[PDB]
Amino acid sequence: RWSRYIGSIHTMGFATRPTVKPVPIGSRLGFKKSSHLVRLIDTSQDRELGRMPEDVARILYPLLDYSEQVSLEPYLLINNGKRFSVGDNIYIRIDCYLTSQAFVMDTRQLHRAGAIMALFDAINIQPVYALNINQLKSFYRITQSAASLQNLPETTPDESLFKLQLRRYQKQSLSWMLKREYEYSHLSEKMNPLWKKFRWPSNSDCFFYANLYTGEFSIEKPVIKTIINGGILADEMGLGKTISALALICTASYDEAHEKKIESTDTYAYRTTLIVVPMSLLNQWQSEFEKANKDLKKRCEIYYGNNIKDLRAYVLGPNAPSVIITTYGIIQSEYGRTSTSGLFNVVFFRIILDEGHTIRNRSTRTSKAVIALRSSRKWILTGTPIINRLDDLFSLVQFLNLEPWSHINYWKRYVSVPFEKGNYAQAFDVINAVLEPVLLRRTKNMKDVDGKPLVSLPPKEVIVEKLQLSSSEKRVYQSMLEDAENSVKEGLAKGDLLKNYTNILVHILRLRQVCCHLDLLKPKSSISQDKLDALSANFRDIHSASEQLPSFECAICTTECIEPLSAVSITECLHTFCEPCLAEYIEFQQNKKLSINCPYCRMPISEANVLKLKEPIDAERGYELISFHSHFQSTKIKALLRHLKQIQETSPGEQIIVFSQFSSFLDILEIELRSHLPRDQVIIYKFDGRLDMKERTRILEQFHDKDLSCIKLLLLSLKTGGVGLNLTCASRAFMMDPWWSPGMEDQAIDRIHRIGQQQTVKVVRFIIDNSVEEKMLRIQERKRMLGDIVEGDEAERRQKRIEEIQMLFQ
Ligand SMILES: [Zn+2]
Ligand SMILES: [Zn+2]
Repeated sequence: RWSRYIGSIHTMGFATRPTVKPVPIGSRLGFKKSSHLVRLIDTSQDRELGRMPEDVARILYPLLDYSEQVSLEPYLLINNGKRFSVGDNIYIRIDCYLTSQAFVMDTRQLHRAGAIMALFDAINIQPVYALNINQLKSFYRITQSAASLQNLPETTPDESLFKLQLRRYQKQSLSWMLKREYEYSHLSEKMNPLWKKFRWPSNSDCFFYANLYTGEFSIEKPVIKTIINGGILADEMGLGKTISALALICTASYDEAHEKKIESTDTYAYRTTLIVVPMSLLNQWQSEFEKANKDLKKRCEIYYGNNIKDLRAYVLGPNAPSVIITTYGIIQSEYGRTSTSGLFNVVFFRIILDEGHTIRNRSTRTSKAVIALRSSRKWILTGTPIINRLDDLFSLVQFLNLEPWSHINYWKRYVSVPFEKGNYAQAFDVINAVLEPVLLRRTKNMKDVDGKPLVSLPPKEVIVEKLQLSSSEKRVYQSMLEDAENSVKEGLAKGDLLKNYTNILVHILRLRQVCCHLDLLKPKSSISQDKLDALSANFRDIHSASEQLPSFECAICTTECIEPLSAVSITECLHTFCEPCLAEYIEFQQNKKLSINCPYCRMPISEANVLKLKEPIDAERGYELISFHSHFQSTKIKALLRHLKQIQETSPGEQIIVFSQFSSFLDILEIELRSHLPRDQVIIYKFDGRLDMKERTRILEQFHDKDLSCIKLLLLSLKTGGVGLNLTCASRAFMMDPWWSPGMEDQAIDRIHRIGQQQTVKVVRFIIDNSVEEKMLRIQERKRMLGDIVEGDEAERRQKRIEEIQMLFQ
């Protein structure tokens, strides 16, 4: 037991009891505990004296609970000589002491730190020295503004296990990841801002250290910090985000400190690294591993669809794999049904969360599932740790289990509340203090030591993606090609090919339209994917699981149980029928031209809106409603959706432009894209052109509006280009069709990129293989050699036309 003075507080007190006897000057008064009311009591008379004001009772009342910790010794000050009448002022000099019981249930611990922190403020002792896009960029401007992060050592793995060449920055991130996991064996060679340093008074060592966030005190300077294996690797996409992480697993693939521990002589998978990855990147991580791993001894395997029967025994067995990749939807699925096969009865050696910002909503089952995973070392690969809210970082901290910020009460007290009340400058300093030793963020805009940017960003990158038509599209393209080949034989047999020059371009145009979509020549459903998910949810809620088997009544034949389940025909209004019974009704109602109504509720059920169950039934999700009649999508629209369904998880907030010369094609695109994509994650904008000037600028207004919770699409005509339209905010473009002149397509692409931007424009050109579109590219390559400009209007003009007509069929 020791004691030491720390400070004094002067305060007037209102008298409570009318003491008549004179009160000594240096009276050793005391504080008794019981809007708040604290009591004054003379130590020798054992009688109450007065009450303290509200602004002082709030400081003293919670400090009395920690008498062993903080002792308050009040002394009397002024001796007017008169008895304390009802209301006379009592002048006190409160002396404060910090006992060794303070020096070295979250609400119990926070109430103590808050009470002591309030005392230090009154003592006045100081140490020795939803989000908007504008508020979010101010956050990055600090958390990415580390003090010269360009001097991190470059660690190189031996090229017997890693067959890729790491960049300058990729070699640095590998060394930092090895340092975060305390893997010194693969490194050459080679405080706590939250803990501040106070000073001792000298009126009644010369320093002492304290952390007023947790209320902890220490004699010496405690440098103990960061008892965490791993961290968060934030980076702009393309800084070797995934490639660097694979370099870590190939460098250290198992717990080396544990193999010797068990060989010296269980639910520890001391050799397996779990990589939770979105399904859109499920096979890419498998591919990126094989493309990078050279050591055949360590193998990776995808865990999807319950392919591995017993995962618990397999991952701690004699030949467990070094990497296991699985979907968040697998973690979320097995977490709900209490699946005890694996993933929750083993402590994996390492866990890596690619695009880990998908657990930002801590209240969803997917987030609760990821935090429930046990591992020795944890990692978070995320290009955007914050999406739309500040507490999105909390789940990233709660996953890493960073004490005491993993506790929600510490976060809401020191981060959420000070931010939500305008004092954002402090909450940013608390966040930046706990994530500084854990997170490492770099930028393609950052410059190196030599004087070059980390990544040379070209203005654009155009890529031609060749597609092959469907089985039905080739027959239409062939039928239109046969008639196109005949109109050439007609004019050529008449002595002059150009006698059908207008008639041939019509057949060529119809060939161009077939490649885009077949509906551009002259039973389509009217239910989007968002509605099918809503109808499936309503359907599973109606026919809920119980003791007995599922039964489905037919509203026509009154059959209590329809068999088989594939013969179940479900209307737009979620009413069950026998598939033959419903078809007989529609055929009878169509042969007499009577409008179709539901035989159960008499509602306008459209024939294309008839639904059926998915065959087979996923036991983890239940019944799924798909269109009874099969829907068709053009090969290019099928390819575009395949790109967009990946950029959705590849990069949030990305604005994309879709080009097409056919105005009707853009109309079909909007209908198909909005139908097959979720509305809360993909926003589609179209440029009709005929709309008023204010609405067209209002569309571009909402399009430029950056939003990391969705991706935005702009469907404008290639014909008009983007003349007078600001398109700088776009990072990706899609050329759904080529044109005769290359200048019109190049000009539209060049209206996107502006020098001084942090992202290159990625362009993809969908060209149907061995089609007229592939021929039109060779025409553009001719116009890039000499131009649309031509000499001669007599013979040279006619001769030039003969070449292009032939090139389309060569
Ligand atoms: Zn029936
Ligand atoms: Zn009905």
